[PDB]
Amino acid sequence: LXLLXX
Repeated sequence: LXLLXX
């Protein structure tokens, strides 16, 4: 998710 994993 963007700048957090997926």
